[PDB]
Amino acid sequence: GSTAMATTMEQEICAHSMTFEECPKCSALQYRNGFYLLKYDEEWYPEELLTDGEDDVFDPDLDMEVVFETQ
Ligand SMILES: [Zn+2]
Repeated sequence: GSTAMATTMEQEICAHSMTFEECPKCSALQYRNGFYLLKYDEEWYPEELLTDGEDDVFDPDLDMEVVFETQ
């Protein structure tokens, strides 16, 4: 958090000691669109959200920290 930044961008790294676009909730914002279909992959209907019980637990199928090309 504000280590050696000042140039312009100050979100290149989320407060999670890592890239912002490399986080979940970060990608949950809907910054992806490989297939511009409002989605990419999934197989788990909406429900018990991320502790938000908002009703939407989109299964991160074919889209993880490795399952993004393999299986
Ligand atoms: Zn983040």
